[PDB]
This record gives sequence, C-alpha cells and structure tokens, in this order.
Amino acid sequence: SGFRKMAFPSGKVEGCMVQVTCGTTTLNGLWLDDVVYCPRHVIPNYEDLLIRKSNHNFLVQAGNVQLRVIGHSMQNCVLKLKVDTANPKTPKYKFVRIQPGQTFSVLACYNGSPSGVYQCAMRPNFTIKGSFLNGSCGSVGFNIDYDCVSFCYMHHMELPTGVHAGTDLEGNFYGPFVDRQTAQAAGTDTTITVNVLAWLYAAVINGDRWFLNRFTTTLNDFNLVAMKYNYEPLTQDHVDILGPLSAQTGIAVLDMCASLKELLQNGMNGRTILGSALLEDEFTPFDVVRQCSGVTF
Amino acid sequence: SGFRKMAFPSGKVEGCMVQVTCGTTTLNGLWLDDVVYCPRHVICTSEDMLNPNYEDLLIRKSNHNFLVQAGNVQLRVIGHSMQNCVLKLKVDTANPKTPKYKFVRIQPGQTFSVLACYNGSPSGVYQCAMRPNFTIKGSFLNGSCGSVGFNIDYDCVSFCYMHHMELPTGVHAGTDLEGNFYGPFVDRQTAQAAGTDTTITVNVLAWLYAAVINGDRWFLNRFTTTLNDFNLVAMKYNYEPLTQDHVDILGPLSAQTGIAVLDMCASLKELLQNGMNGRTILGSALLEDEFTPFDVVRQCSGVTF
Ligand SMILES: N#CC1(CS(=O)(=O)N2Cc3ccc(Cl)cc3[C@H](C(=O)Nc3cncc4ccccc34)C2)CCC1
Ligand SMILES: N#CC1(CS(=O)(=O)N2Cc3ccc(Cl)cc3[C@H](C(=O)Nc3cncc4ccccc34)C2)CCC1
Ligand SMILES: [Cl-]
Repeated sequence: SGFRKMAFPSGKVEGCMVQVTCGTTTLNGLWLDDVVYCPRHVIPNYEDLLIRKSNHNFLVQAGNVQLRVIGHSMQNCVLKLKVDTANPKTPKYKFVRIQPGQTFSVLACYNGSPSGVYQCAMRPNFTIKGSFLNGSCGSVGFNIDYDCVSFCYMHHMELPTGVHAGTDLEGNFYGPFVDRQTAQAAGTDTTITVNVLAWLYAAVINGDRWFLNRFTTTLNDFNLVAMKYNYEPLTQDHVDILGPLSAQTGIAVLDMCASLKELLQNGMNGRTILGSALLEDEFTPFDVVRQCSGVTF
Repeated sequence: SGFRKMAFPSGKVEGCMVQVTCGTTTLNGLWLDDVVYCPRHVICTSEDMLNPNYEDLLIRKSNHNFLVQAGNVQLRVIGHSMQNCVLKLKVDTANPKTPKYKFVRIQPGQTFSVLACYNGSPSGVYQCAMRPNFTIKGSFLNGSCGSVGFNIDYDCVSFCYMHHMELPTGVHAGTDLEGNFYGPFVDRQTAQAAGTDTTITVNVLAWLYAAVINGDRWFLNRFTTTLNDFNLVAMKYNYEPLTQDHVDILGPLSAQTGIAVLDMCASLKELLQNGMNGRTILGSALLEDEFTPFDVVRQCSGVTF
C-alpha cells in the first residue's frame, strides 16, 4: 500500500554528471562515451560566438579530475564537447523526445554535483514545474526501461512565472522557446486528463472509492465537459491505454470519466483522494501500473 | 524558483542493495563493507510470525542456509549475529561500492529518502517523513522489506531506516540500522495499530516560509500570538505542539523573510480557521508537513522574492 510521487533510481545518471565552465558561466554537462553534452548558452549568433572559442577555453571537471576537450560542435541548442577520455561509467542509453503528459525523473545538479532527484511531467504547454536555482542549467530528465537510460530533457532556463523550459538531448526545445534573455512566457496550461484518470484508478487500487458512482458517459459528452475546465481532450488512444487498469478494478474508462465529471462540477466536499485535495495529473497510466506492481532496474 | 518534494540522489545506496533468501522467504539487504544488514524476520515462516522466538530460530541456522545475491554474483556468508530486530550477515567480500556512511536514529518530523527495492533490485526513490506516531506513509509492496531510508548531506550517507512491515491501515513501520524499532511496534503479526496521527507543525511553518521566499504572501495577517495560545488552537486541529526548540530552529527563516515565528504562527492559526478559499500555497490545496526547516533552507534560494 501507499502511493507516492516516485522517481527512477538516479545512480546510472549520477555517474555521467560533470561541470562545464567557459569564461564566467559554470553549468552542468552530461558525459556519455567521449562526448560532454551541455546547453550552448554556456558560451546571440551562436555559430559566430563558437568559432572564436578554442578547445582549451572549455574547462570540464568530472569529480576532482579535469577532462581534456579535443573538439567541439553544435547541434541545435546543445553544445557537444569531444573529450579525450570515454566515461567508464557510461550506461546503456538512448536519446528520446517525449510528448506532453509524459513523466520523467530530473536529477538536479549544481557544479557537476547531483543534489536531488524528483519526478515531474511535461506540461501540455511544454514547460515543466521543476525546482531549480541558478547553476542548475544542464541538469537532465530521464526514464529507465529495463537497464537502458532514456535521456529526454536538458534544463536551459526559467520563465518569469517560475516554471522551466529546456530541450531534448538533440538540442530541440520543448515548446516555443528560444535560448536567450528576451520576452517569453508560458502559454495557458491545461490538466492532463488521461493522467488524472490513471491516478483515480491508483486511488481505487489503494482502497479510496468514495468518488465512484453508478453512471457512465459518452467520450463526446465527457470532452465537452472537460474543455470547460481546461482539461486536455481524452482520445480513443487514452481510453485504450487505460484498458488494463479498467480490467483490474472493474470500472470502465467512461464509468470513471463520469466520476471525474462529477468531481469537476461539485469538488471534493472536504474529502481527499490519496492524501490530495486537488486532482493529480503527474502520474501516467504506465507509472500507476509500475508502482502498483514493483518493476525494478 | 519552484518547490518540489525532492529526494537525495540514490546511486550511493543502489550500489549497496542485495537480495537475501532464507528458505522460502526472500527480501532486501544492505551490504556495507563485509556485512549484509537485513530484517531478522527473514528467518521466519508466516506461522512463526505470530509469536516468533528469534533466538530459538537463529540457533538452528547455519551460515550456508542464508543465500545472499549481489547482482548476478552469489556472496558467501561466513558468520551471523542478531542485533535487536536486525540480522547481520558477515560475508567474505567487502562491498567495493561502500560509500562513506553513518547509522543515525531520527526523531518524528525528520525527513528522508527511501530507495524501494524488490529482490535486491531498486525500483524507485521517494521522499517521506517519520510521522509523530512513528509510522511512515510509504509506497511498499510485499518483497520490499529491507528497503532503506537515508539522507546524504555532504558525500556521507546517513542510514536512518530499514523497512520491516505494513500495518493494517496501509502505513509502514521499521527500525533504525541498529535494529531498534521506531514506535511501540514489534516484528510480530500481533494486533498492533498506529496511534492517532498528528500534523508536524514546525514543518508546516517551514513550508509557509518557503512559500514567502518564493513570492507568496496572501496568507499572512497583521496578528501575532503567544506560544501558549498558538498551541491551544493547534491541538484542536490535531497539530503537534510547537516547542521553544521549534521556534529557535525557525530563527534563520524568520530572519531571511522578515516575519517573526509567532507572526507566522498567527497566519497558520488563521489558515486552520478559514481554509484556503480556492487558493493554493506552492501548488498545494492542503498544508504540507513533510519539509523540515533544514529541507527548506537546502532547496530554496538565499534571496527572498
Ligand atoms: N527569466 C528569468 C530569470 C532567469 S535569468 O534572467 O537570470 N536568465 C536568463 C536566461 C536566458 C536564456 C537562457 Cl536559455 C537561460 C537564462 C538563465 C536561466 O534562466 N537560468 C535559470 C534556470 N533555472 C532556474 C533559475 C533560477 C533562477 C535564476 C536563473 C535560473 C539566466 C530571472 C528570474 C528567472
Ligand atoms: N498487515 C498486513 C499486511 C502484511 S503481511 O500480513 O503480509 N505480513 C505480516 C508481517 C508481520 C510483521 C512483520 Cl515484521 C512483517 C510482515 C510482512 C509484511 O508486513 N510485509 C510487507 C511490508 N511492506 C509492505 C507490504 C505490502 C503488502 C504486503 C506485505 C507487505 C508480511 C497484509 C497487508 C499488509
Ligand atoms: Cl532527527
């Protein structure tokens, strides 16, 4: 029993964190094989600013050991520093781009040293509600599938509302952001409907059934209601994805949708669901199945 | 900016997790130097659990009855001893991944990271707190026994908890790494229940200061309170008493924000009376009590917004 916001074990990623200094800027880098990946803003016309730089201008520190930079190149908003030593701690890995609604673990670092790990979701507005201070740039987001680390996020900046923006490991931003000090704001956000539904199934599995009702709804009627509360539309793919949890609890997805509709129109009436007075949307259907089954890495 | 429930990076602990099998029972062990630490109930059957005599059960075991697995490598057990509710298995190989460590016993209200494991394999990490009733609200399934709680301030791992059991309400009970249980609990399947739980007042206050540091002041008021009047009110909402030690501990956050502890106590009294009225504090519609004053100083900025 119990349902917590759970992150993946961070050990395979801790062994990849390094410090990258160039001039006055110090941030974090990801050392995989003989390449260190970091935000290109560590150096604006980025190609023009990069030609001036030489390999020795980039100081890379792995623990108390200085790494030698032997080459450098740019791929979108990420800088790739070729180093003379392959990371002996390089795990099995992939670079994957995630979609809004998907969750991942963040290993927050300062000066190449990991300080904390937390779980979060890519918001529908492409921002992440993280916890980062100055020096956290280059901190990474990841998932673990078997023994393979899938790197999905690299931290670049904070927006005026306190939310964060970044790129995949190929340097492509999540959202309409640019890596420069300019006027940019997060769009109006929405609630991840398929995730709230998954968390309602997690509550039923843990013995919290007060919100269940005898009613059902059509997918169209549910979406008409959900659009009025700034909830993301629920697709047939979302319904199919919730199939296993619907089979385990005996509550059809549209049956649970009628529960969600009543929760949106009436509130919780002084009651909580899994210790929360708000509807939680940062657990995917796979997160719920994994945590209520005990998958290891 | 931002405020998340943050766990310590788990890598130094992952390199210590092993699987311990005894007969039909399999659970997790903590391999530090040449010793594997695990719950002593690994020697029990489900029948034994009602009234187990661990000394009688242990004397019948030999070193080769304990199977210890570190990854895909079998460790050889060369000795065994019991210390309170923990079993210590002497192994023939020192863990080359043993970090710098300490065994610390924590007090209620203290927070720590839990690395939840099954079959000696880590599955997840989460942050939690020792409740005032000495239980923890964890996320544990069968096979998680032996999973550990820890803090990593500096590069030293301080082990503070080892998981032993789930009580009937779904909450969890366990020991420090010297085998002493937190609370009036026993490693027996006897009728035992967690005492009525209370809210960790000093932690809610710390989290209110974290909200002020992050730029939120809607809940503040023009009032102050005496410590005694605050406690008379707090007890009525099942909040733990606030002591002078708690007030002293909040001193640095009070100095950083410019809000006296007894003025922050007056905002809390008012929040308990009025609720949040559709508002949130740091993305939460409830008053959060699983961040200590030390967690807030570690996670938040040194400059108030
Ligand atoms: N807006 C804004 C702020 C950041 S900044 O103006 O100092 N800033 C401009 C900038 C422009 C482009 C790029 Cl790609 C990065 C960056 C940097 C960046 O965001 N860094 C950070 C990243 N994360 C968490 C931070 C917390 C605190 C301060 C920096 C933080 C630096 C001022 C309030 C937050
Ligand atoms: N009450 C109860 C339950 C546990 S048990 O009856 O299976 N059980 C009795 C027992 C008694 C004393 C001691 Cl020291 C250990 C133990 C064990 C124990 O708690 N294991 C576990 C530990 N953690 C999380 C679990 C979740 C699920 C099942 C086991 C879990 C075994 C049944 C619902 C939880
Ligand atoms: Cl303590």
